[PDB]
Amino acid sequence: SRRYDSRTTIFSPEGRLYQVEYAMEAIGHAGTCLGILANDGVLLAAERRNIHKLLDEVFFSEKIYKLNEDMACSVAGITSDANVLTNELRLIAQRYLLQYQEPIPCEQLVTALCDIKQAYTQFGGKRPFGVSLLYIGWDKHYGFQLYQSDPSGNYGGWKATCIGNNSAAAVSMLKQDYKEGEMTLKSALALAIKVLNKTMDVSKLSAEKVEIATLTRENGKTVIRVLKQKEVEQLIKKHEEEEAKAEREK
Amino acid sequence: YDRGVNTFSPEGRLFQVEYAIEAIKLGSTAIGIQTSEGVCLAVEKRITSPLMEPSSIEKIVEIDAHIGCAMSGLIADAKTLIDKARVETQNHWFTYNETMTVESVTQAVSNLALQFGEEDSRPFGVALLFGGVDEKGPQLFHMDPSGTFVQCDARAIGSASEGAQSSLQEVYHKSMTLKEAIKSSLIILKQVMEEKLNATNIELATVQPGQNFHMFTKEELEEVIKDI
Amino acid sequence: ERGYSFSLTTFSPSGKLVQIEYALAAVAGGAPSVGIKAANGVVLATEKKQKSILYDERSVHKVEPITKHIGLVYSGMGPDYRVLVHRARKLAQQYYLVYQEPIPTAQLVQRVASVMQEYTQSGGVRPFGVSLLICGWNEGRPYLFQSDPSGAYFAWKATAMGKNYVNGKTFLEKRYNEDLELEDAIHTAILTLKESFEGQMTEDNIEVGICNEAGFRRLTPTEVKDYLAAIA
Amino acid sequence: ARPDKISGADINSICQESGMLAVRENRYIVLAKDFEKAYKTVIKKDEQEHEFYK
Amino acid sequence: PLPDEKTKKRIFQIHTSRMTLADDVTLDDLIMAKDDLSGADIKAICTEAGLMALRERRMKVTNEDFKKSKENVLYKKQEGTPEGLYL
Amino acid sequence: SIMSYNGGAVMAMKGKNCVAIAADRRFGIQAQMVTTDFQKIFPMGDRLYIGLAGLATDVQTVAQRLKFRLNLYELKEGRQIKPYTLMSMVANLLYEKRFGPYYTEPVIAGLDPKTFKPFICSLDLIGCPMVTDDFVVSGTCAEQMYGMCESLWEPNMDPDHLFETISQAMLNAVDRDAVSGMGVIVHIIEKDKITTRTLKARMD
Amino acid sequence: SSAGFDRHITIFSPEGRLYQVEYAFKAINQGGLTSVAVRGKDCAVIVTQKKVPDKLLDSSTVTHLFKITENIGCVMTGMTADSRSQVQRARYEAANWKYKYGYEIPVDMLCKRIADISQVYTQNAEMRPLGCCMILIGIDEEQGPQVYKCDPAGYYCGFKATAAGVKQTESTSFLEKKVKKKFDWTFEQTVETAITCLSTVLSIDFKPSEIEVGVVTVENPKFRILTEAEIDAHLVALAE
Amino acid sequence: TGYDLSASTFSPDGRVFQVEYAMKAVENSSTAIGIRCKDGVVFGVEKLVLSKLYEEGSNKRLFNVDRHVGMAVAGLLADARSLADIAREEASNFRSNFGYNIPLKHLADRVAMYVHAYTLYSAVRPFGCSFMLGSYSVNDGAQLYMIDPSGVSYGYWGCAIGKARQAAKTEIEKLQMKEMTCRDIVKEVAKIIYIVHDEVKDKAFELELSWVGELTNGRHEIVPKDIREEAEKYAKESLK
Amino acid sequence: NQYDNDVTVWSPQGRIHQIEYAMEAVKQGSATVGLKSKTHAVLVALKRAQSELAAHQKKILHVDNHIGISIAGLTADARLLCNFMRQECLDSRFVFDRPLPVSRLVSLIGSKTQIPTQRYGRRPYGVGLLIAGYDDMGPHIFQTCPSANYFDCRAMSIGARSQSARTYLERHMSEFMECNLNELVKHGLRALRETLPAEQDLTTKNVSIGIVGKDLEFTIYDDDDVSPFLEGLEERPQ
Amino acid sequence: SYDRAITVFSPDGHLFQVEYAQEAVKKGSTAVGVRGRDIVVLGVEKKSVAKLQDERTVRKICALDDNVCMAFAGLTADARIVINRARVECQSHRLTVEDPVTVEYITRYIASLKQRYTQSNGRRPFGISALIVGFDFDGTPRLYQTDPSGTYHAWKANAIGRGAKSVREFLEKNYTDEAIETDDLTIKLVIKALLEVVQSGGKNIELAVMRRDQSLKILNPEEIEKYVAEIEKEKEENE
Repeated sequence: SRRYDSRTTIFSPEGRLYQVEYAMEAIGHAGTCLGILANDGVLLAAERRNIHKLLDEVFFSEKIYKLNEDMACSVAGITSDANVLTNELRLIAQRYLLQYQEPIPCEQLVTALCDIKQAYTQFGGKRPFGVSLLYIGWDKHYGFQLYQSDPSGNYGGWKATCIGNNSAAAVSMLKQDYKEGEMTLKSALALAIKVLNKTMDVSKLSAEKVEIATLTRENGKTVIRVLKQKEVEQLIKKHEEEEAKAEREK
Repeated sequence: YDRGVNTFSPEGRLFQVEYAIEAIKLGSTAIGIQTSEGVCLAVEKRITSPLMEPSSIEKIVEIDAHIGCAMSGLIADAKTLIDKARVETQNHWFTYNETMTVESVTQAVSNLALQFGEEDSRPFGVALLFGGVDEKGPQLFHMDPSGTFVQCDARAIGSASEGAQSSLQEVYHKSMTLKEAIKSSLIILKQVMEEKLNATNIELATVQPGQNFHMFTKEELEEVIKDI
Repeated sequence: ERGYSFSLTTFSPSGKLVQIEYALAAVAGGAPSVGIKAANGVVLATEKKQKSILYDERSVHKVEPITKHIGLVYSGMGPDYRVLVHRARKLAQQYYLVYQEPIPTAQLVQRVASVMQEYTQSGGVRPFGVSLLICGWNEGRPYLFQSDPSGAYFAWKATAMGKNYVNGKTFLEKRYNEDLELEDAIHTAILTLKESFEGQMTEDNIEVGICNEAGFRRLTPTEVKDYLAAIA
Repeated sequence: ARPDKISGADINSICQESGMLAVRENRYIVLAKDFEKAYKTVIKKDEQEHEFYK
Repeated sequence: PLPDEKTKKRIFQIHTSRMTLADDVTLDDLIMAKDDLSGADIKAICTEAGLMALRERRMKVTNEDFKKSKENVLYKKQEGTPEGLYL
Repeated sequence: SIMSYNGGAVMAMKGKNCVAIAADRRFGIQAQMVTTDFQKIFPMGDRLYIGLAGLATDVQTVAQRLKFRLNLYELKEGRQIKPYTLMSMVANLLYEKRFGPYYTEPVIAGLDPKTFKPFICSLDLIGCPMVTDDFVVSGTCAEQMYGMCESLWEPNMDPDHLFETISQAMLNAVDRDAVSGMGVIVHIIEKDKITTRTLKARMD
Repeated sequence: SSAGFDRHITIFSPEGRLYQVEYAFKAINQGGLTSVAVRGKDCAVIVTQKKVPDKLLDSSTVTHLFKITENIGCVMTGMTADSRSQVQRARYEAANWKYKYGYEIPVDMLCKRIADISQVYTQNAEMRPLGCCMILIGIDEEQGPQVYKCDPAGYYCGFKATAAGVKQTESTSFLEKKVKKKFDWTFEQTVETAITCLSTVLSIDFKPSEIEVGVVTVENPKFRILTEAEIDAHLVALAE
Repeated sequence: TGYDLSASTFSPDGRVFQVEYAMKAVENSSTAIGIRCKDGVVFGVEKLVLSKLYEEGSNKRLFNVDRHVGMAVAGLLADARSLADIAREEASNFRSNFGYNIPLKHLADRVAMYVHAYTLYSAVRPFGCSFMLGSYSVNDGAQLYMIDPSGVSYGYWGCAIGKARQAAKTEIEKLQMKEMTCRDIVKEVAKIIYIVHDEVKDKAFELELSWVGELTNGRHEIVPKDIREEAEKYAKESLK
Repeated sequence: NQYDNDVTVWSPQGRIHQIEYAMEAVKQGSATVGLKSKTHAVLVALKRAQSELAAHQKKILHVDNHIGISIAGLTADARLLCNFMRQECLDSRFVFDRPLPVSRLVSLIGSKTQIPTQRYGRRPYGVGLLIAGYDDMGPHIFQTCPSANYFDCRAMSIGARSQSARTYLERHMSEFMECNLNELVKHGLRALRETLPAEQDLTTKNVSIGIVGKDLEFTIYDDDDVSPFLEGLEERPQ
Repeated sequence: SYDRAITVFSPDGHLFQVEYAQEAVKKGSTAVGVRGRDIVVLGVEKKSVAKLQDERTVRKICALDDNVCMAFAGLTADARIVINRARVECQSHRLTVEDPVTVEYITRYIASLKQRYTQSNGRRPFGISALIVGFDFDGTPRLYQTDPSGTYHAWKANAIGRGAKSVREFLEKNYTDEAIETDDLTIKLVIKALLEVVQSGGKNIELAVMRRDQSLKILNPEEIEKYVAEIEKEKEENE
């Protein structure tokens, strides 16, 4: 009865949590997401996993989940586990809107999630969550924000971020392409399409394979703008023009 | 081979209780002595570094007014038994309007010395020394993780237990007085400690019918050590 | 029963869910099936070979309706199929009690996917060995969805599960196309089920259901025998 | 048809065993019971609680 | 234990005491740029440093190429950056 | 009466292609007003509203619960809600507390977001739905508004005659009741634009 | 194949199997019983046998013919304890069908119920999968008699003439050789095939005190176990 | 290895080893037999006295479940007393609820489903007890049922449970159930209970006899072993 | 030895090992001897101590106005079945307003200690009860076991090397019936003096004697009311 | 639910998960802290910051009440629940007895909670050590540390985390009673003690104080550079 137990909770005799490392190794597969340093805007990036010619494209969002008027998130890893986490998280945000008649700030939304993932890591004999997802949004106090999730439940706020294993090179590219407060959303989108060009291995950045969701603060709309391919393609040709121009130095 | 947490030995007894007994051996030492006048008691704080403040460490907490205590081994396991044993003494006093006798306290703890399991986790890793004066006189007691509770006239515990008992039957008789026993403990302590005996290492605790209370203050111990 | 309740599905050293991979192999050991969406409704085709001439085909049905406009077939094992069939049966009716409205298939696959993903993690079960195809005609555009033992959900134009799904997949890569009619989906569906069948296909072998936009109608062996006559 | 279901295979020379049960006869022209009995012994199959999905 | 800024600087400067690349090597910006990783690969990036410059047959540094060639090893350690928060 | 604790009323009159919902906002305790800026009409999505009347606690609380489940429903599916679905939502939300009831009588008025088909309905406190074609009323005063809207309602109404019809019916209806008053707000919504006007009412 | 504990509890192998159910498919074979069901035109016949290894054991208790309701009979194979424990759940769910839905249960739905409970025995990992094999008969409105079989894998299942147990791998091969022809099915044709299909298997041609025949027939639709005398009438009626 | 430990795991040859180990745990216990006559049920248990051990009448393996039903347990003893308390409680439920005395068939089902119910989980172990059930009612007749640790309950005219099991049920076919009165059947039991278990294994022994039927008028009780003392009067004269 | 794990697992020989290991926990306790006459019941125990200065751990504990039990083995479980013992005494003393006979008390000990010998994760009780009391039909001396098999004896003994006590008792069981208390007790603790090595006493500070009678409520004597019983015994032979 | 004893006694007497799970304390960020006679000073080091990204969300010195400061080591994820539970506990103490929370009470709360969090069924023990510093009512400053065993233990100064033997060995050369006769000697004493700590480039040194009546003041990187200036100039005076 106990000799069939798999012991998902215990420390392992070298120093570290044995299970959370193998949790993070699954986030290291199948995911690519990032966000950019942006004033008067904030953007998300998405990589199509299934780019086959046989899908329907009728969902109108493949990796972006709209969970309030003002916020969104980006699934990485095992997708339907995040389809538990967005039901839970959306219900947390909406019950805070019930209890206070006021929109939920993003920080306590993040901790209100990470106490649950942490609650499965602490006790249970239970398979942990395997989703490390991002956060964008507006709030009354701090303007614009970005956040980061872990299966351990430790969260950090970024200004440019890393999902997943292929995005560590995107972190080197973002520190090598660093700035302080320039958006000018064509600069941020040109940098983002640049990062998805040079990081993702498929050449020339086909217009189907990428996806960009932006958020512009408008009073009192706070538009979560998910843009279509017709304004992706001329952005791609803009970046290819910039590569053809910048290569002329040599 | 992690087997049943509640499984008997081939000898055999409880595996995890037998493993729990060995956890007393690495804890700090203590000395109890029953006197006809009262109960004296001794322990060592085991200062780890001059970083630490020495007087915040508790090895004696006093359960009621009239029932002393001494803990050992893992202290954080002991604190739970302390705080609940106090509740059992108060519940005795508020059903009964009389002082709970020193004996029934250790039944009221040792009846839950063994509650581990899965339904209905681990046994406790402490070896307590209870003192006190009820109407039956000054009693000195001793309980283990197994719950096997017995009276002991002059009990040692811990790492020093073998040499302290072994050296301690030589220097004990039936008509010991108090101030004889108090300086009769610190000889054994300064034999068994590794740091130099001074005002910060040990603490005494006495409880009497006519010397009470008479708890535990500093600068008494300065006079106590300098009588060596 | 005991409160053992530990998840026997854990992570690998590589990071792969092992029981979900093995459950997908148990999907690959199942019967073939294909389903095609085409421009007015969605046609689901399955492939049911009785192991003997003693058997009765009138008893067990594979195309199983969920509402009067929603069908549902599988590719996997039947005893794990019927449980979440009944779970979808009860599950649509709370939506019909609360909102008083015919439930969208998009909402069905969200909720059934929540049941299945939530079931991959709970106390001491294996996951289901079933990969579903869920069709239906809601709000004017007929839908076709596929779930899986990982709890995921896809939105295919015209897919196939079971045996030889790379064969029927490449066959439905070219021969399936932009837009057809309802009868024209049946031809290529019976053809791609005729990719990996035995030497004869009768009214007892295949069993084909459709969704009109006016409502569901599971087809009879009269027309199932008439269309495959006319080899595909 | 029927012996093809139980074939192992157990392919080439069990067909010769089907002929080596004709020498078991006792009959001039091999009876139907001779063939069927040859293939049914090897190899056995145990069904069906699982593969019934077909 | 894993080396610190004092050990890594004493690792590379002593390893290069016999042979440097184009001399001129300063260890202040080497340990400051990449944070962090063992002194193993610091010789590897310097192995390819004079190796890529060997296309010029002895000595030269291309600012656009050097930081691009450094990107390969920089991302190599920046793919597995988190653990954690190993802590 | 128990409904007469705060007073108040909601009228919604279907026109030709536009729908007008009006209510009062006086807020008080059985004889004594407190404020005038109280709100009994709530936005639910775009080009749709709900009126609420009765005991003010169930107005605010039922409004917040309906806004709760409504935001969860438009965040489950991308479409806006159809008004029949809203009616059965309010009917279930009232019927969950069957035995200890909420003391309110909601009025759902809004255009279908698919077309420009107007729609009005009103619900009992137990949760009985009712679809009409002319008008629904809900409040302490009801016989007054049935006295007006059965003599000023025409079938095919341009927004001018709809606005003036609901204006005369609300003013002359409320000025005969005692416990209500203190202003009349009129939401006239059409396919193009939502329009809110507050009339010039008696302050007594 | 094997990986981990898949040879012990009901979790998946790497090849897609699960071994506990395919051990349960030969948990029947300890019983030592051939049981054949034949659906006629207006009737259906169960045939079984018994083994009486002692003269002190009874003939009145070892009958596997268990009656579920007054229109539904059944017979059991596999091990005895799982078989009888299946029976009270069959009777109990039939009675709850009578209390809840008010009309007599069809023989179709009871096998879906038993198959789903046997699935819940299979699905959860810490409960034994009940290695018995369930066989039903019964009468329905305008559908004639019916025969169904429920294996301990959780599927309801029912055909024209079916038999599972020990010797039945060849008995199904005889019933394929006997069913597909131009012969109709009268009553004594079905009974006279129900014996001879089993007598081809065992090759004994024995006394009428061994086979138990339960039958149902739409003249009087109640399930009925034959008396030994008319069993002897059939058994010498087949001997030309 | 690994297939014998838990109870809920099938073995690859297709049987359950914890049940099979439970069957031969009763095999080490002493012989206790039973038999019915045309109007009563006679029990007999041989009991073991080595030197001193217990006062006469300790831990009697003959129990008394209802007014008209008794046990005759053999195997491990504590779980047999647990089954005595549970069968006691079940007779209390039927007696309280339906107003008339419990038939032996329902009692055999409701006990045997519990003995089966502890062979499906690794929460518990399978029982290690087997017991007789004798009874008599004028509208019922004498029935004698036999429950094994596996959960199989069926009906004997006569049975035997113990070490000397086969040798103690060899001779029962010499006796005749149909004609004999149970007053003969008392000494007709005690002759072979004295004959079986020869005294080289254990030096001494002691006999219990319990007897329910028409002569006791439905009530089950122990016969007064001193009264008529028919056992050893025949048994010392039965050696030659 | 992988089937020595838990109480659930049967052996391939048919002997559940956890019960055998708990019997080993019974044998490790000290000796105690209970023996009855027709008119009285006497149970005598032998204490042991941890050291010289620690007092001897007692065995015989008072339970009811006529029921008394000895003990060997574990102590905390003896307090557990002790508290259950008191509670089932004063339950029927509270309800029926009569004292309980012993022979229906011990079935609650068997059905009490049964369930922790079957279900998973439950140890048996290391226990050594020698129950003694009056019902209306005289005295009774029972014993228990962790396998919950209770024996109505005329005399038993359990504990360390208690078999020598038995082989004393069998050659006097024909004479342990008629005699009254004063020689019955010393007939008791002669078995205790055979449970010891023959070179140390047999002191006064260790032996405890409990008696239950008709005109004599259940009483425990401790070294000093024992001192009138230990006077006048025979010397141990050479 | 979840009935399994995770943490059991080893045969050599140790608990594993208690006396093993302090390795997660050993492989986290370091944090030191001294107490002045008037103003306390604690600070985290080895921050390992990305140095181009945000910093207020990685802030790991926080408050329960304004009376009480936090500092901890180990993995921060398990520390978050201990902090929030400690806050919910120390608010109901304000709902009771009207004095503010004494620091010894809240350390008995984290210590008792963490003990019964080791003791119970199916629960991995916490892998954090933590410090709890606060100048109480009646103006007296003191400090305590925690333990995954749950043994609160009053120090005069701190070393927890990576190389606690290094800094804890270093502060014996600190404890001259001149330090701290001035508060600027206390703060520059902490930073000069963190010189022997990890890299100490003026970036990963985050210090915070509490002036015995004030709310805790997170100091900007303004006077940390000036304390490195007078510390390095003092080392210029050291020869």
